[PDB]
Amino acid sequence: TSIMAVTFKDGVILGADSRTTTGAYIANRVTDKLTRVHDKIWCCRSGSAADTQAIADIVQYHLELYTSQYGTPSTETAASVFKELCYENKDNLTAGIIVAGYDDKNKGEVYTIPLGGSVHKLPYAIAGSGSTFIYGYCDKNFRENMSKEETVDFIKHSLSQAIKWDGSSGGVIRMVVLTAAGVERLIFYPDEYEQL
Amino acid sequence: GYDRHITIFSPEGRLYQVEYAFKATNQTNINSLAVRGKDCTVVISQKKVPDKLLDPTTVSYIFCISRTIGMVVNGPIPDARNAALRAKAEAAEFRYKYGYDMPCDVLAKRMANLSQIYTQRAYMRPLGVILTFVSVDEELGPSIYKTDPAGYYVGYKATATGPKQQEITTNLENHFKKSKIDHINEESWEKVVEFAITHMIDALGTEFSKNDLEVGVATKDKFFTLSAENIEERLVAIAEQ
Amino acid sequence: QFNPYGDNGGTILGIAGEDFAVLAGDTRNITDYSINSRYEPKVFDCGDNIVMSANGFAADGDALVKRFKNSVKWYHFDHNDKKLSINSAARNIQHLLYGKRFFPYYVHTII
Amino acid sequence: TDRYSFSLTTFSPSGKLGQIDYALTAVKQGVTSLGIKATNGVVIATEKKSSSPLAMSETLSKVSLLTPDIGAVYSGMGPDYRVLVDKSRKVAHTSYKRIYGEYPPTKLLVSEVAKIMQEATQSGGVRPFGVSLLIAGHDEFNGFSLYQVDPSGSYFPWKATAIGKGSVAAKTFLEKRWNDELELEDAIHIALLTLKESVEGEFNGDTIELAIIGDENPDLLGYTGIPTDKGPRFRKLTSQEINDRLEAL
Amino acid sequence: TTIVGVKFNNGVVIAADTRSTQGPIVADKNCAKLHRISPKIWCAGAGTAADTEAVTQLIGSNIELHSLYTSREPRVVSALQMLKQHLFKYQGHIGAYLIVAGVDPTGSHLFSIHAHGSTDVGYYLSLGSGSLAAMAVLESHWKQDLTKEEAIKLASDAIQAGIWNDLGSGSNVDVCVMEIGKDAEYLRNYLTPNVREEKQKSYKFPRGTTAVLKESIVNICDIQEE
Amino acid sequence: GSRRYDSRTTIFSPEGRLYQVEYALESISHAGTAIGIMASDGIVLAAERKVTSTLLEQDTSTEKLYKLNDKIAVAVAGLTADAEILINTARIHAQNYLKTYNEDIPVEILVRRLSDIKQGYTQHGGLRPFGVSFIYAGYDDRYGYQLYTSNPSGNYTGWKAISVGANTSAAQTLLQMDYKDDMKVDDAIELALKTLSKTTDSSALTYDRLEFATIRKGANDGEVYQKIFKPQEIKDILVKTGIT
Amino acid sequence: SDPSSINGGIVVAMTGKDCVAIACDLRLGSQSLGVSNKFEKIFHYGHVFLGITGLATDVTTLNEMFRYKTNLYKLKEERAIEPETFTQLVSSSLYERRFGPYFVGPVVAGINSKSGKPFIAGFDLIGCIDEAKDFIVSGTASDQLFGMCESLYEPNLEPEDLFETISQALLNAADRDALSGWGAVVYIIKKDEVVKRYLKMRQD
Amino acid sequence: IGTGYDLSNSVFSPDGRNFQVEYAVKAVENGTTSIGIKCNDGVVFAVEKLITSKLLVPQKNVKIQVVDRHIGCVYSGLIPDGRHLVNRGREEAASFKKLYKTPIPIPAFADRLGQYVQAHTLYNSVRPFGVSTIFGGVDKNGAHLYMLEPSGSYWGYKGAATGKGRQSAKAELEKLVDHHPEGLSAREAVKQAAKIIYLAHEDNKEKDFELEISWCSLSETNGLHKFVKGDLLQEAIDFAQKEIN
Amino acid sequence: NNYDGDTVTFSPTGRLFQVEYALEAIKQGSVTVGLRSNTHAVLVALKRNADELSSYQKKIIKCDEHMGLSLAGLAPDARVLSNYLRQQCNYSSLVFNRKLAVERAGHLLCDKAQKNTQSYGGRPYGVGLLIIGYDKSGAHLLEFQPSGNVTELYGTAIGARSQGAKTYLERTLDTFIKIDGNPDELIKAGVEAISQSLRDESLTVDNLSIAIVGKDTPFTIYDGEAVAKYI
Repeated sequence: TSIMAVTFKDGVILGADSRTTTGAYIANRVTDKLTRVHDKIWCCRSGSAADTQAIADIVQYHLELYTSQYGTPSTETAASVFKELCYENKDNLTAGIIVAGYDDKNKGEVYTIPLGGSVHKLPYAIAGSGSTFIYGYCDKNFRENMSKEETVDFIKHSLSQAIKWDGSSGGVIRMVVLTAAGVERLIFYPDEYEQL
Repeated sequence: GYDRHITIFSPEGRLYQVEYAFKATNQTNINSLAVRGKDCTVVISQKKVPDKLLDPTTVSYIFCISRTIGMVVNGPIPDARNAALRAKAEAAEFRYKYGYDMPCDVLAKRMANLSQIYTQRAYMRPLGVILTFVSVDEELGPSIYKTDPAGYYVGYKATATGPKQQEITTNLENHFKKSKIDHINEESWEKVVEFAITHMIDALGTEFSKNDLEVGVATKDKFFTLSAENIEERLVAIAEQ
Repeated sequence: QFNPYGDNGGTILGIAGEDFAVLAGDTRNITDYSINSRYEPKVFDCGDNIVMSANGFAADGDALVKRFKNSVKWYHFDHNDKKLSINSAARNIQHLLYGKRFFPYYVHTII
Repeated sequence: TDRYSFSLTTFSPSGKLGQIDYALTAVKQGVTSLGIKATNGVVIATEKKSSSPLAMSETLSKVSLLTPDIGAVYSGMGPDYRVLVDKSRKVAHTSYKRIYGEYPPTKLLVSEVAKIMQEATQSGGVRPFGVSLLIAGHDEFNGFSLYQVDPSGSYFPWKATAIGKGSVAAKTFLEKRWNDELELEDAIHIALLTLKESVEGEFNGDTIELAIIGDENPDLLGYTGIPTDKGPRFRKLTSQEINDRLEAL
Repeated sequence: TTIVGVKFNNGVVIAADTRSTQGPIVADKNCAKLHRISPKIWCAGAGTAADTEAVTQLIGSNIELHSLYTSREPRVVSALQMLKQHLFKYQGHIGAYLIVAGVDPTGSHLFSIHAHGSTDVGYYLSLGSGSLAAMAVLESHWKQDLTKEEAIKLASDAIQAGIWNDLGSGSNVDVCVMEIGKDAEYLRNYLTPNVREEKQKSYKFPRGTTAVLKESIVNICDIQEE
Repeated sequence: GSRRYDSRTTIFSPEGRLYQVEYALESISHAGTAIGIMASDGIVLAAERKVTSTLLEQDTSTEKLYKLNDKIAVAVAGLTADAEILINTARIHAQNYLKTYNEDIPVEILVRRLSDIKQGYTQHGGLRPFGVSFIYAGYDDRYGYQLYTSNPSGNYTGWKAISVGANTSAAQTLLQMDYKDDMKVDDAIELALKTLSKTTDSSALTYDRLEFATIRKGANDGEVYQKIFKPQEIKDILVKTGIT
Repeated sequence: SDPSSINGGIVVAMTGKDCVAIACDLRLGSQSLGVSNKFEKIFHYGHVFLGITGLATDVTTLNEMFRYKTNLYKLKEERAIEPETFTQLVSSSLYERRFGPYFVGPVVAGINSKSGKPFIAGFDLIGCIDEAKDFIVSGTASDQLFGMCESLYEPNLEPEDLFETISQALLNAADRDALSGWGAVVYIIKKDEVVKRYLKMRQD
Repeated sequence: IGTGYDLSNSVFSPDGRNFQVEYAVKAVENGTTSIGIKCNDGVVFAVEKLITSKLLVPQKNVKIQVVDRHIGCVYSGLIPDGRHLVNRGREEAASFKKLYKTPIPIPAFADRLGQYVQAHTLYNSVRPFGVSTIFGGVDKNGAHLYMLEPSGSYWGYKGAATGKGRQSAKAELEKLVDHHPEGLSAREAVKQAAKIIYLAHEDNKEKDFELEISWCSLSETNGLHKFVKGDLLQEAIDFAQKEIN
Repeated sequence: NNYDGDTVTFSPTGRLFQVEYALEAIKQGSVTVGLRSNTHAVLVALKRNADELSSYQKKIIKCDEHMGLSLAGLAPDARVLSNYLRQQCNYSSLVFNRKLAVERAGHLLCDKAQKNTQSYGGRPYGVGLLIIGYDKSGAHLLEFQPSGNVTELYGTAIGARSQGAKTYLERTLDTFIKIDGNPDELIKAGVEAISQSLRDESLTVDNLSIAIVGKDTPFTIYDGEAVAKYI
């Protein structure tokens, strides 16, 4: 399973596969790993499936209230919420979340949280378990500050490699684009990158 | 001996204490008028700024609860922040455990119970505030539910509050008696706000400025308050009336 | 996993004199084949003419020594600046040890 | 916080608890409500009233469903009715339905609601409930059955009864119109008619709420295909239906 | 245990087997396996037999509460989010794997929920031991936009794949078809395969064959008074 | 403050006497008669209802006879609401004793237990007492039939024939006068209706104000059967004793 | 070993037309040693019959548990509990102790007084209601019982055809099982009349 | 009718007023005067601190305590009780900073303390507060300033005062926004914070005082709450002496 | 009326009367005078016995090896606070390796007194302590009110007839601060000070109790023959 997020000039573009294997039998193959936790701050889930979803519901409860009392959260804020649930039940709740989002004041930001629960800011992130095959590809051909067209190909091309080398990554490539223009979903079916 | 000082029944079967809560929802002296459009719901309130030093932006009586449900408060501002706070906390809590956004119907019932529970324990003071909840439901259409210090609520075509509210209620009454329909007809929400301001200019016997108004509108799936610049624009459209 | 006790070595030798006492110990401080420090005491003064050394595993050594120097302080405070005997110091130390008997202390303590 | 842990329901010197009597006072201020138990149904009727005509009474429930066989109707305080309907629903499911797999008999649910009344005379810091309920219902073992729960905390089974501000007039009219055999169509014809000598405002189907616990419906059950289950015997009548039958008085 | 839940254009159809097992031995040739949270929220359950029946009965309880406290229809999500939350606390010590299906005012739905609190959404899901087999048939015949008369056949042949090839599955095939703003129809015992032959003889016995040591009559009645 | 508003229901008066206890017995005289007569073959329990009406169902009202367990029933005098709480506590307390010792609870034990709960509230917690008084009709193998009255204070004393509730004085003296120890249940029935005829607060002793129940040794197989009579059997026996 | 095979025990139950019958063995062992040939595993609350298999002590605990619950049912609602209503209470009591449960396997057998239908039901450890209108078998010779019972049984039997079938079914598994047998009691439950018939059978 | 309505505070008198809470306002009047000028840049607090005797130590005692690292809280009324309201928000802010990892907004803080002071008016087991606080600071939403009545009511402000000299302070701030219609920097506003305290020491001209001035400004201290001290302060004092002569 | 037996109720004159009554607990206690400089602080206390056979009541309580409190109120109430100061002194040493600051120790003290004046059934502590101590900021003398208000002073007094001591110190204020490195004189200026609070009570070797704290002296209490060179 491969999850990623990349920062670019107009904001941040998120990227996921859709295969969730358990064992040898693929339970679901159209999984939507890209979750809205506010309305301009979306996340990416990887790892132990029930334990990531449980946390996400609680983070959603935290941010819906945060909005209603104190004002709109930031990428920073949301990631922090996430960390402190993984950190304080860090023996039994096993979660890798990439919190990506578009602020109207600081633009796109990416945070990566691995399984211990430590935040780290990054200009693109990769976490998962199918992202150990594309580590060297993602760093060499990535550029900070790419225009829009470029970004969408960068994340496609990586996931295409992830699909190829990792059999726990597959199906549709889902991308959610977070920008000031708004919130736009793109979907790329297999022939469209298996062509390359 | 004592029964006007706690929350036990009097010989007459009445709760004098509960009766004082309805005479303590008028100390603000602010009038509000809330009407249901076709697809929109509008609430207009007075807003006063007593001094120079105070900033009007912060002075408010329209508090945003859900993201679709606002609440317009008459009566004292401590009991208003506490009532806002609980109502807001519940709204979040409902989303968490049933996975959709709260029906207004249910928050009106929910707060009715908590209101009641404060008249049902002796220590706990009940909250002297009339809350008017404005929404546009996705199953139940445009609605207004008004709670009051007893822990009663009922739905409304339209409603008014404040001390001078007798005058206002009658104006409202005439419009729907004459028409014979339960809601204002017009699809553009801009004009339901317009209708509303006129009915308040006639009822209270006054014209207004942008600072004397604070206007909240719930459309579908969102609640906002209009800025004071935008409110001047609503006031020009009454010369076109 | 976790392992909750180590050892930090060193040695003590308490010799009760006939009208004096001597309490010696090496100050070598180690962990595994590493020498942590050349010099770092394992004999602490507690005052009121009682010396104390807990040698063994360092982390307990520091805490049980520490909890003794408060039991000295509180004794002076509430029994009103009576002398604290070696004999009364001992009995007291036994409860400090025994208080934890299920996650126990790890030091041999000589006063 | 709390710092009350002593009752405020206390005996008077000549006997009788002062508080349970006062609470019963607040009930006879309220609306007039009646229930008539027939051989094939129970009909209940109450009158709906609002702050103002701009208040709707179609979004207010003065008749509630507790279980699909046992309904409620009140005279007394609106607020007290609200909480006491919800706590009954919660105890109907939690203290019998889970365990015994079916919904409680009418008697058995009545018995349970009577202990809630009791703990608001007893226990510190509380005052009694200020409603008298009729709880009409149907169970398989008592047939159709009518009870009247009061703030005292005692219940009495009835054949037909009235509570509210018109209670004394109502029961004198009900004495002469209860018959041994009453059909469900006849029962509705007495209950609207009694309530009509206790109305002085508007008389329309939008101001008179009527609900039957007649005989069963396999059309409000929501499914078909299990013949064990037979739907709601409770069936609240909309304003229009009640209105046809007002023109047929 | 083969349980399909197939979404279609105007609704959802969910069908299951009638076999309940206890170890390798077939407890019951016919038993219900489709249970009813709410009259518009059906569910079938796979995994551990007691914990299917009780967890349905229990979130069943709280939704019925909740639907009447809100004076509105009980939504598919309402059920889903309580199930989910409840199962996570015991950290996957309660063995249930339910296909949850239903219609509500805000459309047709179909969910699956694992014993911890993963939830997935397709337009066709299956859980059980039959899951594998069921799923194969669906992916060949299935398309987007199926009619009712289409849907039911797809549901039936799907469970029959389950019966032939899975051994935890057998006997009759139950269906429940739900369409939006029409009554939910329970067609228990829709399609019966494996109808039991006539036994070769009767194994009835004349009177007196077995030996009694003693007899008595023992009382089930209350004490009477003459 | 909260100290202000405290009633103080658990204090001694200057006389040495508990206000709430004296008042509890006072208010039980408003509530209907209850009579118990102990024969030497059973116990007759007969009680006159505190309210009657012409619209009221009089055929499933229970406000006087209630079964605590299989072989122990009460007659009730006080408010019924109060009695209902203690009645489910007694039913539990009995049913527990059977559970652990596999023998049905003695009458002595079950009656001292009820008195102790009642005593408790006047003793501690600042809570009103329950204004209830029970006459217990009950059987055990240990002394056969036992008749007992407990009061809201929480003390029990045995009786041969006793009355609590409305016109207490009138019923008790009359009972002493007609008492013999040679009565059997036929006779015991007759005297219990006859004493109620003298205390009656209405026109005549009518079926629709009576609850009536017995515990009989004439019942089959040498074992007590508790018979709570229907109003159609009360109406039959009311002709038998010749009152009507 | 097994917590439900350390004293053995079996219960068989069958329906007929207008009648049910239930039956248990009378063996209480402690492992290999036989202690008693006269311990019941059937009990009766009212006209319902609840046969309980599995670990020795939990048969007895559970009997006094339902003894408690049946008393409170009867007292409040003023009738003897029906078979169908009771089955739901047998399920819930097991499930309350979901973890570390009662290591039993009861059998509910009755004839409803409100409809006149034979009605039977079963339970495992955790308790899943097992509907039938055939027969339900439970215990440590249950693998044998499931085969044996099905083979003789013809759908619907007369009240005294039913005594010959359920008696043979019980005998033949019980003398091919080591922890079952050793004297047995068979009940025939008609509308209003229950006869308890002990059986002559192999003690060795 | 009846007797009372002042023995408890979860009574309501019939008029629609409270008691005790209505009486608690007189308690805040016994305090000293304390001002806040909300500047464009930040806020500038100042407080009259009485010097009774020369027995006390000058510039060693404070009514300006920091809450968080960027919020002055400065109070009048009954001083231990006012310090308990400051104590409470140090706890509150530290939890928020743990939970959400950002400096606690001023508008968030304003809600939080408000709920607590309201909270004591809803039981009879605790006493209503008999202090008013004037608090504000600089967070990232701009400079903000608040006054919180013991009633549990707070509002926006751009100038506040409380205590004995609240009549002269309220009026002299009216003059201060009407001198300057486009506003003034915090560096100048130190000098007015001194002037109107000295004018509100004519209500306390039986006493002598030491002046404490403090600021939180975006660009004079980088948004951080500090004390004004040294050479800048002695200049504020000189301006104020000339102004009252 | 009932505003005076309830610690939770105001008071139409804007007070609470209980804290006020509690402030009168200090007036009926005995007299003590504190004076401090930049290197040494001193407490000079007048102990007061009941009758001829009774002992004299200790009025300087050792709080630490560099901190001392002295009561002037009621003795039983002072025993709750003395522990509290000790507890927060050992916690500060234990956790943060810090000999607990004197000024911060006042601020803890406030909030313990406040929380019982807010609460019903509670009371303000009737004792009022003068608290000396030597930290890195030098010597300090705190006066603790029953109010929970703490103030920092060059020298003050509380007790009975306290006003006369405040006068002796208001005059002699500018003498003793410029005394530094001479504890002998600092002790001598307080003996004269507490002598103005007498009324033929005199000072003997059983009446006088002095305790000092230094930059070169720990906490010490002098009594018996050790205050007999300072009569």
